[PDB]
Amino acid sequence: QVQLVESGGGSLRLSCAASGHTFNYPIMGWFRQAPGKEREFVGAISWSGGSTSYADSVKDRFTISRDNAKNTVYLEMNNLKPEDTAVYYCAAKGRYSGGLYYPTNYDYWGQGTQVTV
Amino acid sequence: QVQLVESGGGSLRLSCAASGHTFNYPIMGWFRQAPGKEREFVGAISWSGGSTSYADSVKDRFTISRDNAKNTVYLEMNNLKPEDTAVYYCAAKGRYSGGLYYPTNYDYWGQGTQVTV
Amino acid sequence: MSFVKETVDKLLKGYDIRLRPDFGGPPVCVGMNIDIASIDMVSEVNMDYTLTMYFQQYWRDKRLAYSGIPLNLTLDNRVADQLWVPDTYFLNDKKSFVHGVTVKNRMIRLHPDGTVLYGLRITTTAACMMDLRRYPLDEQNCTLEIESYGYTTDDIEFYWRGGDKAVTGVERIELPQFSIVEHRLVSRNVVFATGAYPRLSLSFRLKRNIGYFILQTYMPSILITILSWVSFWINYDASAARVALGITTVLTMTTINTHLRETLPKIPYVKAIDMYLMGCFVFVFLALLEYAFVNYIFFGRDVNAIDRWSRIVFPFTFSLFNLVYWLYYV
Amino acid sequence: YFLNDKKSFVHGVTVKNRMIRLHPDGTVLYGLRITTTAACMMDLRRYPLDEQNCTLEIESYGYTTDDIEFYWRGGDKAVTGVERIELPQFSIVEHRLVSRNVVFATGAYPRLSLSFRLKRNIGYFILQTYMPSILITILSWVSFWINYDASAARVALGITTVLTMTTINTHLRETLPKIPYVKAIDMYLMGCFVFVFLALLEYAFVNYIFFGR
Amino acid sequence: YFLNDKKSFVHGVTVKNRMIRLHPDGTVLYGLRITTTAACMMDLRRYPLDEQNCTLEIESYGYTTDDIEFYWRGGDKAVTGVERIELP
Amino acid sequence: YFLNDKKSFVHGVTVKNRMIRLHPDGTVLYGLRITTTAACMMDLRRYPLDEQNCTLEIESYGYTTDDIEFYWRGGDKAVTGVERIELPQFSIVEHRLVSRNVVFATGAYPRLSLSFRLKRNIGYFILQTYMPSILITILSWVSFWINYDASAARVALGITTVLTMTTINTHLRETLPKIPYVKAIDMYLMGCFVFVFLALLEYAFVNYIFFGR
Amino acid sequence: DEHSCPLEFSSYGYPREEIVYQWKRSSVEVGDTRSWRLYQFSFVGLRNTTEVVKTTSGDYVVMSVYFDLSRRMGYFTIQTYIPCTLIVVLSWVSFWINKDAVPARTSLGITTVLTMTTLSTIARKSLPKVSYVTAMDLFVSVCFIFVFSALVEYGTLHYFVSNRCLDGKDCASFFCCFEDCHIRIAKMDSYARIFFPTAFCLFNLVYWVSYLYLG
Amino acid sequence: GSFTDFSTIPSSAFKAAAFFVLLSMVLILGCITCFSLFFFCNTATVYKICAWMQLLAALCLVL
Ligand SMILES: *[C@@H]1O[C@H](CO)[C@@H](O[C@@H]2O[C@H](CO)[C@@H](O[C@@H]3O[C@H](CO[C@H]4O[C@H](CO[C@H]5O[C@H](CO)[C@@H](O)[C@H](O)[C@@H]5O)[C@@H](O)[C@H](O[C@H]5O[C@H](CO)[C@@H](O)[C@H](O)[C@@H]5O)[C@@H]4O)[C@@H](O)[C@H](O[C@H]4O[C@H](CO)[C@@H](O)[C@H](O)[C@@H]4O)[C@@H]3O)[C@H](O)[C@H]2NC(C)=O)[C@H](O)[C@H]1NC(C)=O
Ligand SMILES: *[C@@H]1O[C@H](CO)[C@@H](O[C@@H]2O[C@H](CO)[C@@H](O[C@@H]3O[C@H](CO[C@H]4O[C@H](CO)[C@@H](O)[C@H](O)[C@@H]4O)[C@@H](O)[C@H](O[C@H]4O[C@H](CO)[C@@H](O)[C@H](O)[C@@H]4O)[C@@H]3O)[C@H](O)[C@H]2NC(C)=O)[C@H](O)[C@H]1NC(C)=O
Ligand SMILES: CCCCCCCC/C=C/CCCCCCCC(=O)O[C@H](COC(=O)CCCCCCCCCCCCCCC)COP(=O)(O)OC[C@@H](O)CO
Ligand SMILES: CCCCCCCC/C=C\CCCCCCCC(=O)O[C@H](COC(=O)CCCCCCCCCCCCCCC)COP(=O)(O)OC[C@@H](O)CO
Ligand SMILES: *[C@@H]1O[C@H](CO)[C@@H](O[C@@H]2O[C@H](CO)[C@@H](O[C@@H]3O[C@H](CO)[C@@H](O)[C@H](O)[C@@H]3O)[C@H](O)[C@H]2NC(C)=O)[C@H](O)[C@H]1NC(C)=O
Ligand SMILES: CCCCCCCCCCCC(=O)OC[C@H](COP(=O)([O-])O)OC(=O)CCCCCCCCCCC
Ligand SMILES: CC(C)CCC[C@@H](C)[C@H]1CC[C@H]2[C@@H]3CC=C4C[C@@H](O)CC[C@]4(C)[C@H]3CC[C@]12C
Ligand SMILES: CC(C)CCC[C@@H](C)[C@H]1CC[C@H]2[C@@H]3CC=C4C[C@@H](O)CC[C@]4(C)[C@H]3CC[C@]12C
Ligand SMILES: CCCCCCCCCCCCCCCC(=O)O
Ligand SMILES: CCCCCCCCCCCCCCCC(=O)O
Ligand SMILES: CCCCCCCCCCCCCCCC
Ligand SMILES: CCCCCCCCCCCCCCCC
Ligand SMILES: CCCCCCCCCCCCCCCC
Ligand SMILES: *[C@@H]1O[C@H](CO)[C@@H](O)[C@H](O)[C@H]1NC(C)=O
Ligand SMILES: CCCCCCCCCC
Ligand SMILES: CCCCCCCCCC
Ligand SMILES: CCCCCCCCCC
Ligand SMILES: CCCCCC
Ligand SMILES: CCCCCC
Ligand SMILES: CCCCCC
Repeated sequence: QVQLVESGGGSLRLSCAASGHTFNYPIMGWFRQAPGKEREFVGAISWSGGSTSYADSVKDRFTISRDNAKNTVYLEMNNLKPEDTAVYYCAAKGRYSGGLYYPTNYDYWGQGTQVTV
Repeated sequence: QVQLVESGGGSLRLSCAASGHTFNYPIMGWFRQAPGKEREFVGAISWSGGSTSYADSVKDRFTISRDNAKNTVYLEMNNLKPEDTAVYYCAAKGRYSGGLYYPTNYDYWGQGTQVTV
Repeated sequence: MSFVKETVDKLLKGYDIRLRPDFGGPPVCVGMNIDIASIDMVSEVNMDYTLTMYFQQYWRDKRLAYSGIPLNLTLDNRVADQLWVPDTYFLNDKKSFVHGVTVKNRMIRLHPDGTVLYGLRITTTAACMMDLRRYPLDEQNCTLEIESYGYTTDDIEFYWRGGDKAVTGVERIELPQFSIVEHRLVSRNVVFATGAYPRLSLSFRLKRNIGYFILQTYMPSILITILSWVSFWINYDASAARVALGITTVLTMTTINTHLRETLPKIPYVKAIDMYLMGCFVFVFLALLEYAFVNYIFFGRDVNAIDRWSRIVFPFTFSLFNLVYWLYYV
Repeated sequence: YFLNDKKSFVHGVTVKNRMIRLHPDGTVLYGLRITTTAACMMDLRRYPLDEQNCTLEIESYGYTTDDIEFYWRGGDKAVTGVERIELPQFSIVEHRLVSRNVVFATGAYPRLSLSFRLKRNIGYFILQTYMPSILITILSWVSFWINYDASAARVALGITTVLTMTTINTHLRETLPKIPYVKAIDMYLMGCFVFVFLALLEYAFVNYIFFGR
Repeated sequence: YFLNDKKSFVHGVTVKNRMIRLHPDGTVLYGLRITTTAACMMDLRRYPLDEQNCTLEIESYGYTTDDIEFYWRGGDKAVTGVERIELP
Repeated sequence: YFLNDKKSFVHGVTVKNRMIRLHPDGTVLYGLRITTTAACMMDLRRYPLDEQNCTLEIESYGYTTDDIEFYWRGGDKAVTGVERIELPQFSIVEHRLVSRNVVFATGAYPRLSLSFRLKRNIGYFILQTYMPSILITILSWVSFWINYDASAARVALGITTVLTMTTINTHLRETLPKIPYVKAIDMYLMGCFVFVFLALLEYAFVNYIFFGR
Repeated sequence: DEHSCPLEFSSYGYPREEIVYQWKRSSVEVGDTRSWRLYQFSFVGLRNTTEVVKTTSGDYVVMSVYFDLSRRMGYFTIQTYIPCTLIVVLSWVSFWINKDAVPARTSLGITTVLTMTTLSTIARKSLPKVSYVTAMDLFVSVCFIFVFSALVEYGTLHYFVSNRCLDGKDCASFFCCFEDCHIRIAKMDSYARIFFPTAFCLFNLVYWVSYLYLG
Repeated sequence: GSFTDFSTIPSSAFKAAAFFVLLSMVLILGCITCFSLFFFCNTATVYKICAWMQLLAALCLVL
């Protein structure tokens, strides 16, 4: 298993720290859930740190980095809009789970932080 | 990307110097465009030297060579005839681009040097 | 059930398989979509990479159009052979196949509007020529080239379905010695004597991991050279000690170089690691020659000036060599 | 089909290793003999003290969960022979069976997963890498007790210990899978190499101070 | 057939890399994409300072010159793409 | 069928290399281009000074001599291309054709056999494997001409000769290590090793007897 | 080692209630063993067996033929066992070499260690890469420990020479030798000269007897 | 099961018992080697050396 903990929450940097069998769940994805709306896929990052994938809405605004030396994923935000107010979640995905944009494929979730702007 | 610059416009030596990602664009070809006439292939040189190809019109008269000391390709134009007057260009061609004799297959073109004699 | 059967048989009937859709009309338009599964071992010896993917071709055929039967049919193995499909092929592949177990990993789905979707599961070994001149500090560019074999641009056009989202699954790749920095999708019309053929290129940029080489190549050579410098501080009359030290450092350098080129890929031309190793070898050889000069001049034929000069010049020269090497190759 | 397979086939001697069986109620049993090469990504950072998790993923190719569903017949007893398996480098500590519904744009597809956890056994590593490395590192310390005036003996001892450590490191990589990234065995070898290097360098200080000046 | 080949095949993904083209006249054009492993005896007595001559021999398997006659189409311009050949 | 065949094929590019030619008198000729990996026993006891005799055995599978009779067409001219063979390490000394009937209690089956005798070229082995061992042994003999009190020199010479002999023997992996059998090269290397060992033991005796007591 | 390699076959789909196999007569026939390609092992005969293996699909009649093979030991003997013992003897040579020849004895010991290290790699050149220890590996490890002990013995000798109740009494005097304790370290060479060969002979005897007879 | 292959030994208790019996073997063979040392060293010292070593071997075997 893996235990994920999100922290943080206009230069905002969220941090999702993972502990446990992190190798078995390499891909890590950030989601956001505004009030009323369902979870939406914000971004995804691989194991080696390359080949990041962002959503169409926030492709250039946000940037996701990684450093396996401490098992933490950083989600930076440069310019924030008032539709971005939401609860930001972090999740882990298996190596043969499936697509990135669907929260069901992700196994272990985090409690999720809150951001308002 | 790659940038090509011509210089050196009896025996006339024309040196085309390439700067940039030369490996991704191994083959270099020479083209001539006389005023009012279409661009025409004359010769081509591969990456590792040798394997020179020439057009029928300039066979046994022009001999292309490369030393790659400073990534330079030398046309070494000899037996100059009055019909051999045109704007000479050097162009780069990828590993998988197609035939040598077609300008469309060449990615990057140099500024071009004028010879009138 | 029987209604679907007889309708599919009727769809087969009157169908010419040697003729593409709209033979005299405008060219067919085929959208490609790749879902990468993994990039297996990448060989410097063979200059190729093995890639597994789900390859999908999407096009429209008015001949295979039916009204009624709202569900989209799915031909599997037998009647699928009785439909026209594009003659797409990978230009630079060296060996490839469609997976067979348990059944042929192929799928054909026809929508009621005449649209055809053709999916395959393909493993393919593709040629990737590498510039191993800055090895192991090199950055490589591999490509997969997709092209029609017999039809020119006037008969078939290719494109990336979904634009830049056509290729997916890049993040799934977990090569051990390489990291994918970027990937690109390109569409061109390569011109042959026959005419302009379509072409698609899926390019990856790979950056090698360097800590392995820092651990097992650069550090031992530096330590051996530093050990070789100990002769200058050892007393000059300790002939057996200094000679044994120098010659054994030379032996260790040769051992390192030989076993290193044995364990590494063949790569039968010059690299950067070879220049670094040869520089270290020349340094230890020069140290032994320096002791030879000392022994001949003094004690043969208040520390001596030759060793006093060696102690300051050898580390300084080695530092300049490292500076030049790292600046040139980084 | 197996989603993570790299190459597989059905055995075909003497005939195709396949079986069809019918039952009066309508049940069909379909058996095949399959040899498959599956992909197993490995975290070899802690090599040879590592523990791998190699999986086999079984999935339907065309159909979705609206058409076909999968289950392990017999539950946890759906896979056998694992206790009988023997390997030269690994021990199968545990095996697990999972059933999921992977979601895609087209729809939700069924999936079965058979996972094995493999623990590597280290007897030969302890015998050839860790033991002689420790013994040679200990042998490098004999120069400390050897007399300070005797220079040839101490220098030869130290430099030959360095040479032996280099030989051990090189020949190890003539046996170990190339595995080209850092590993615990590599860190241990580098530490021992640094220790013998410092042991040799110690006599340099001793000789310079108490003979040179 | 190639008289010096040791192993040859025609690439077969996605379809078999063949081609036939017919013209209004009786001519037929027939193309194949082929990978072969051809024997090339080497005189390595001067290795590594050696120069090797490798060959590919194309011949009919059962027809004599009375029935079939080969020729390079275009003469010296028949074989194209030699510049693409690069080896380390 | 070829009795000693492990894996063979008929070439298939651009078309199958198979020809059938009929004659007006009803006669038929069938030709095939086949690449066979036939198996032949080897006596690697005298390696690298051995002389192999490999064979290809052609036999009928179902029919006996009462139904089919194999023979060589043209007597000794049936097989051609022995001059065309060019092996790098081997050299052909002779070829033979033998036709006979393997006699069984149930019946008799025809058989043909084409055999080649392949001597091995020994210049390469004499240059690489043998000469360095002889030179190292001659170098080990140098200790007897050095002054008897040159303990460091003589001991270093002897033990380094032993180390060089061991190094040669271990990285001689090119000469048939993967399959283990006692050949002739192994005996020669063992003899050289014993000689250098005795050379070092000689100085042991010298030192103890004449320097001490 | 000796092995019993099997070759077992059965009907894939038909259980015992549908197909039953039987050996025709006298098990199986073998040609002349000299023509066989077995170089590392020697043939020690064969045997046949038949059983009813139980599987989920049903009960199946499994026939089997076991071939007995015994490894040949000559190549591994000359390759490892003789050189290792000779190197151990060359390690023992240091004791007879004079103690004052410090560079000579130090170089001899450390180079014997290096030679043992070099010889230690050829052992697993003909076996699958396994995790456990074989008899030859154990022998090589013991020889390595022997040469290491010899070099340590010389180091200790060189250091110590270069520097400079009822029925018994006292309880400790009776159970220890703390009286007097030195002198014996000088004669350490004389002790080792006969100690090391005896230890190595004992190890060889126990090892060979256990691996040949009790196993 | 074999001592060289600890993967096949059923339990750590079995491993420890085998290790202790092996230590007893090594110590008693140490005595049978010091039977050589009876040549040079004094008899009382060699006898006491084996007395202690056999006691240690016995303790290892009991454990
Ligand atoms: C080797 O490494 C691999 C690396 O992946 C590792 O794999 C994981 O192994 C664990 C087990 O150790 C797997 O976890 C189990 O997954 C079960 C299936 O989960 C999916 O389906 C759930 C719904 O039920 C399914 O099955 C029923 C019939 O049983 C069927 O009717 C359903 O339709 C359906 O198919 C689903 O809930 C679950 O999660 C999704 O949905 C939930 C909804 O709440 C959501 O919270 C999740 O975020 C997610 O979107 C998933 O889709 C699961 O049933 C099982 O549950 C256990 O715990 C629960 C309580 O938590 C109990 O109720 C239940 O009885 C079980 O005890 C468990 O979670 C995991 O899926 C593997 N991961 C992958 C990617 O395969 C191996 O274990 C390693 N092994 C070794 C030997 O080293
Ligand atoms: C590599 O090694 C193999 C294995 O040894 C050799 O193979 C043998 O080759 C020899 C000849 O070189 C063969 O011997 C020949 O058999 C011929 C046919 O025998 C017929 O007659 C017998 C008896 O009546 C019948 O049972 C059989 O069915 C045949 O009808 C003989 O004619 C040959 O003649 C010599 O001996 C006879 C006496 O038997 C004399 O009368 C003749 O005048 C003549 O002197 C010969 O005996 C042998 O059979 C082959 N064995 C196998 C297993 O193939 C290869 O030759 C060798 N190759 C090289 C290059 O060294
Ligand atoms: C199958 C049944 C087993 C049968 C085998 C039985 C083995 C039989 C030998 C026992 C030796 C120990 C006996 C007790 C020794 C008691 C002592 C003794 O006997 O006298 C001394 C040694 O004598 C001696 O020759 C004894 C010398 C030691 C001989 C032993 C050599 C090593 C034995 C290697 C193991 C082999 C056997 C087991 C193999 C499995 C000499 O006094 P000496 O004042 O002059 O000195 C000068 C002094 O003052 C020191 O300066
Ligand atoms: C006078 C002459 C003196 C000469 C020197 C005398 C000393 C002789 C040399 C070495 C003794 C080695 C003892 C090693 C004891 C450890 C034995 C052991 O098996 O530990 C394993 C690892 O432990 C674990 O999980 C975790 C713990 C890891 C610790 C492993 C110990 C390595 C250190 C090695 C010590 C070197 C010597 C040091 C002497 C100074 C656990 O079992 P496992 O099922 O995985 O195995 C299956 C696999 O072996 C298949 O065969
Ligand atoms: C046969 O299969 C095709 C797909 O291969 C079906 O058509 C496709 O259906 C999907 C799902 O409805 C369409 O995708 C999206 O649907 C959502 C619905 O909310 C919409 O918001 C999106 O904009 C998007 O349209 C897809 O566009 C559609 N088109 C294609 C490619 O065929 C088809 O309905 C199936 N036929 C039957 C009745 O089985
Ligand atoms: C051990 C490595 C291999 C050695 C090979 C054999 C070489 C000779 C060893 C002799 C050991 C011995 O008897 O030491 C006595 C000396 C006495 O020194 P001093 O106090 O008379 O100046 O003691 C000293 O000089 C001080 C003690 C030094 C040893 C400390 C070891 C500690 C190891 C455990 C980790 C802390
Ligand atoms: C001359 C004397 C001192 C030699 C002593 C050698 C002893 C200590 C050696 C010889 C055989 C060795 C054992 C051989 C095999 C194994 C199995 C391995 O998985 C763990 C180590 C272990 C258990 C070894 C421990 C050390 C050992 C017992
Ligand atoms: C000379 C003195 C000091 C020490 C001698 C100890 C020797 C005899 C010991 C050390 C390690 C031992 C071996 C350890 C493991 C095994 C495996 C077992 O299945 C059979 C016995 C066998 C093969 C032992 C035989 C005896 C052995 C070789
Ligand atoms: C694997 C570790 C081996 C350790 C080797 C130790 C060798 C030196 C033993 C010295 C014993 C005699 C002197 C002891 C002096 C003392 O401890 O007081
Ligand atoms: C392989 C054999 C190795 C050598 C075995 C030697 C055993 C005998 C021990 C002799 C110790 C006494 C030597 C000195 C005798 C003397 O005073 O001359
Ligand atoms: C092939 C016959 C059986 C195996 C024989 C192996 C003999 C190995 C002998 C090695 C020497 C051991 C005793 C050394 C005593 C000093
Ligand atoms: C089938 C033969 C196998 C080889 C058996 C060993 C033969 C003898 C090898 C040489 C032994 C030399 C021992 C060192 C002292 C003379
Ligand atoms: C299997 C290797 C055997 C090596 C034997 C080497 C010769 C030993 C000769 C005996 C030396 C001691 C004689 C004097 C004892 C007092
Ligand atoms: C082998 O099988 C045969 C036939 O079933 C039987 O007669 C014989 O006893 C079996 N055992 C041996 C050793 O042949
Ligand atoms: C090059 C490593 C040698 C270091 C010797 C330093 C001597 C310092 C004397 C004060
Ligand atoms: C090959 C052994 C060493 C040769 C010694 C030469 C002696 C010369 C005597 C005049
Ligand atoms: C290794 C054996 C060395 C023996 C030295 C000489 C023994 C005494 C000779 C009388
Ligand atoms: C090839 C590098 C030589 C450096 C000399 C100091
Ligand atoms: C890269 C470090 C070099 C140090 C040379 C003294
Ligand atoms: C690998 C680090 C070793 C440090 C020893 C002091």
